[PDB]
Amino acid sequence: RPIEEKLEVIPVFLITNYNSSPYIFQENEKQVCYMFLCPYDAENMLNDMIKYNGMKYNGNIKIHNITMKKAYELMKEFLQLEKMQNIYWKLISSKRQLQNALYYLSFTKKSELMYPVFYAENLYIQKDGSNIIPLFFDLEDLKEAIEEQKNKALSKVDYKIKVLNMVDLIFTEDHKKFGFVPSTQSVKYLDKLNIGTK
Repeated sequence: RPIEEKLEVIPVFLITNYNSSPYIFQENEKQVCYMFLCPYDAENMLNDMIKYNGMKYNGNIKIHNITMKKAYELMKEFLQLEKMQNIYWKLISSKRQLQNALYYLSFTKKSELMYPVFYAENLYIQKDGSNIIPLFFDLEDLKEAIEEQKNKALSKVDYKIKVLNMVDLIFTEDHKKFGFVPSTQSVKYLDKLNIGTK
């Protein structure tokens, strides 16, 4: 499976009108749209829009879901048209996970903290058909997978939790050894968007 397919299972959230078109904001001096890896960060921005401009936004905004695949196609397609006005698609990591990740970075190592994903040293999962290392967007999902492993271990094992930059993983000379595990909350949230439609 290509990486474009590995990113497909990762939900991304935008705030849109009812036609599902994103709201553009002027970030001196480009046209910027916001894409959230965490749906509650998106809900927060929607809430701020209602709060500070209810006249313009009430009854006219919703959360819309795409995937990291589509999001990658967007960020990438941007750099191209840039050579040959254009919207800058800004990806926003989970606010809560960025905080969680700081713990695992040293003072000067946390400077470049970008798009955190978490993994454990001695933890694996079986993909098709070999075994790979699980890469979690949510720390709490990782810790949950560790406890499942320890509760059934035959030996005492250390699970050194480490943080990686999701971006660097896209371009590894060999990422076949990794599997992405989306935030279980992000995925669960997709049920709300589609169960809460007309």
